[PDB]
Amino acid sequence: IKAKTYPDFKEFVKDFVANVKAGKRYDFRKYQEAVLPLTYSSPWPESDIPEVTDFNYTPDYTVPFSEELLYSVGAQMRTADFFMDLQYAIINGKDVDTVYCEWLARVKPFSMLNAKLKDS
Amino acid sequence: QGFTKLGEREPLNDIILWEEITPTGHSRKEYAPVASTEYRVGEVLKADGSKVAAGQEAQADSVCIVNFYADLQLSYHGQLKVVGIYRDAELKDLLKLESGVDAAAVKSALKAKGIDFVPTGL
Amino acid sequence: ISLLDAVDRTSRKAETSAPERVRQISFPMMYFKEVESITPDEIQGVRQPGTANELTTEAVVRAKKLMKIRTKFDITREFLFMQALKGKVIDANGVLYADLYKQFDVTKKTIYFDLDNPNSDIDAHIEDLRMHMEDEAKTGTVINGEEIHIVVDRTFFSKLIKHPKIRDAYLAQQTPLAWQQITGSLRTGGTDGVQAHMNRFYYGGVVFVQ
Amino acid sequence: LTNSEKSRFFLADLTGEVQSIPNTYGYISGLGLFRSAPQTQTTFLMDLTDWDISLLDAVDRTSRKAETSAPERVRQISFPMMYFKEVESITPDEIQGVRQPGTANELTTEAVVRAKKLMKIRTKFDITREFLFMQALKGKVIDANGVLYADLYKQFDVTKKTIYFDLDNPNSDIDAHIEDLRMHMEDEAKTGTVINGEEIHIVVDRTFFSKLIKHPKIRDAYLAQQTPLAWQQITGSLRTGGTDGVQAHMNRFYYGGVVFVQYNGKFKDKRGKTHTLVSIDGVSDTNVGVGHAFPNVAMLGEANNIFEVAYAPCPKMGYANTLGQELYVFEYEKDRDEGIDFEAHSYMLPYCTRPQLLVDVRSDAE
Amino acid sequence: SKLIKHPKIRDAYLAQQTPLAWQQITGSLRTGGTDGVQAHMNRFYYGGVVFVQ
Amino acid sequence: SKLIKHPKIRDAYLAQQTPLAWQQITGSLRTGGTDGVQAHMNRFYYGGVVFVQ
Amino acid sequence: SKLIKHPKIRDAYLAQQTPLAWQQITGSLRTGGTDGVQAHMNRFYYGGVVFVQ
Repeated sequence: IKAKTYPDFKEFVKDFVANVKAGKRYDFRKYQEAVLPLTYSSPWPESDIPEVTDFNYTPDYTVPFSEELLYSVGAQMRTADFFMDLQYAIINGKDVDTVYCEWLARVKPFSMLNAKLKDS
Repeated sequence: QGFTKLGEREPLNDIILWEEITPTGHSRKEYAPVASTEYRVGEVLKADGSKVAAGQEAQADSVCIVNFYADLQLSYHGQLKVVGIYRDAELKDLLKLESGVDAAAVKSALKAKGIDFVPTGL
Repeated sequence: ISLLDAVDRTSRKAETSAPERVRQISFPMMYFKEVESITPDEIQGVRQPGTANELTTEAVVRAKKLMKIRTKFDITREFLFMQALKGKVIDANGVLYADLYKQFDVTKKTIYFDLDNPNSDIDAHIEDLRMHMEDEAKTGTVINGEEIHIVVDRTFFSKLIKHPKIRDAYLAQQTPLAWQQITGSLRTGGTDGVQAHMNRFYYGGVVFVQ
Repeated sequence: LTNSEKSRFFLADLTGEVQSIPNTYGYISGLGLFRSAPQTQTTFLMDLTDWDISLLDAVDRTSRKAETSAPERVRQISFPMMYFKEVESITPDEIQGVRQPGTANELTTEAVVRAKKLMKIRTKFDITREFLFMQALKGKVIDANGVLYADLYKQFDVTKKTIYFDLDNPNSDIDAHIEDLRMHMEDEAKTGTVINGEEIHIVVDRTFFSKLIKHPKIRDAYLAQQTPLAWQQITGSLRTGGTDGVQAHMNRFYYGGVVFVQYNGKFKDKRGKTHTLVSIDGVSDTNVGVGHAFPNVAMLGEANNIFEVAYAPCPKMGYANTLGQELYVFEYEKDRDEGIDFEAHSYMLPYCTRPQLLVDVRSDAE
Repeated sequence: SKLIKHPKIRDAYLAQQTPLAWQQITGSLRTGGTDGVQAHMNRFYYGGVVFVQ
Repeated sequence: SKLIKHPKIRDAYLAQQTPLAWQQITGSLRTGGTDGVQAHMNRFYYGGVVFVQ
Repeated sequence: SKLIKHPKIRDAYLAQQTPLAWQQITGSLRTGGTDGVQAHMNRFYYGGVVFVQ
């Protein structure tokens, strides 16, 4: 994912899930501040997000909260953790319909991001 | 149930705006009320004393300015007659017309008879 | 009322105004009563609880029973007031006494906040509430929409506090001094009978009270 | 104490009376924009003079040749004015027997009926004046019926300016459109003085305001702020100012050097069609927002005021050739004690002497 | 430990500029008290309630 | 317009919390003398230089 | 040029609110130091060291 290729977050996450569906996996929880631009209306990503080949992520909680929600409405988690938990859902067979980012205000360490999930 | 509705006030005789004021009743006619027929202010009457029906607006005769109740032979002022303005005068545009009655036709007939209608606001 | 139309000055034409409408309305009211009796058998030989050998007094029993009657009437009056604030004035037994919406021939307004939808529009619904307060009140005077008691229950309050649109906005709001609404106690005023301070939340100029 | 329902022999109580006064809007009237200009004659003229400037072309010295400048241009225009007349009558048969609402068994008098009739007439004239002022602000003075009385753009030979904000597109430059609107007034004022384009009034409707305050650029800009203004605009009451006809506080929003006020004024005519004050004649797509930007009073100064309203005397038997008035009310009694007649007159025209400064604003893209 | 580690609790103080937030996110968190074995009991503030370990 | 719109400049200024930062972004701008027709002229401060429109 | 715009350094200086970060994020980087041609020479502070162009 090359830097500043997508003019907003909505079009960024549209091809982030598509890349994950294609077998591409990402991990940036250690250098999170270097890849997320501030404000969701800024071009995404701030810097190029490299691919990884050793993606082995097993979270300590049930990532699919309901059958149609990644987190309970109002749950706050680290922004880098949102992408990992989202990637966990696509791997296990859940499809992403809409990523909830309309009224969100923060991208850095903690953000209230959510996704509406679907089968297949 | 919890909503007794007592009812609603009948329209008042305020449609008169100007009439040829005379010692007797100028532009004012008395009708013998038609049996089992209820009159209100603003309805258009025929020569006999019946409301103008669809297809015969050319013979509109007057505009009723009384509230006659058919069930007790009397009116709202206790007068046992129906009074309507037939000759020259001007009225508010508050007319009660039956189903299928063409307003333009009765307006033209009344204008020919001398009655003019002032455009009233909503 | 309507809008005047321009008229030729020389022709001397004019306009007119339609008359008003008058209706009448009736209300029945509800009557309830309570009876109690004092007999010289609940004060004869019975000791006052909490004391070793102290007998109870007729005045004590009288005051206790009168206080219980008064507080029972107080709580039922509070329940009836809350019922009236909801439009339909029904009893505890469930018998309807006055349906204001059918009585005045209006339609109940309901704002669906959709607090379970993360991309919902809280500001839009609050503005709808204010607009319904201002427009629908036909008093003919200047009206202020932000003068409403929004009394809610624990479920609605809890779902409203943690909505992403509100919580993220308040979290990003640094140095607001109103960090209390995020970190501090929400028991910031008011009191009902049993609770010293009641939950209340400030957002959009209105207060949500639980 | 009045007769109970179902029985003429038992009694009930008549506690009171509830009234539903219609909503009335007076924001433009209360703005004080249109200064009063009482008039004696039925028409007033106006002189329009202007000149133009150009750049000198270099001409050689030895061949003594020069340039010249075109003379001025002086024109003249005239204005007709609208006449409003409203008649109302009181008759004994709407007083005799009729019962006063809200009272058990007391009867209506002539005084209460006369007072309510006069109040309704004055309110009607006030809302008509507000609608006329808003129409004049739009640049075209169209009567409620629809007849044209003074098209300011053709009279002064100017073209209307409209700006498409394109609020739907998340990548739209709100700053660019705001700057364009700001510089249009300075460029097209042509008063010969120094113009400050930031002193303007931007009045928009509900949809335009909603789309503007929810734009991703504006909200993301104000969210990353630690000023009291941003805190109020994001999590706070968006209802500063106000004293509107209906609401006590109008919605307004500060983004640049300008403010956006949401005006909900609307009226109905006799035909029943509604007349939204903040609207564009033609557009009705429901999903597009419209607005009207006009110069502030303190932009061209008090010496050059462009918002004036004229008033000329009614055609009565003793008011000829006198200064105009806001409203005339006349008392006439019917002969033979048959009633009382009322007449209300108002002969006015609101106009703008610099129609180019009246700029329209839309929310969709061109 | 589980309470102070929870993402909601940590986030409520991470984005706060109060000295209390600074002390509870970065500082000692062993505010005061003495249980007889340690010089300062560790306490946490998340509203009107104080969590004492 | 394109210079003040640019995401790099806007985001570099959107973090600074200083009256200048509050003034350049979502502010009046228009900080300058007259040119003959307008009271003030657009002026943008960045990198030590001033862009004057 | 590569160093001053590195995401780690740039986002470490963006998040802090001090006159130094504002000076070397949006302000002029020339600071001081003559060159014989330049009146002021580019200087950057990240750690205890200073980078001079």
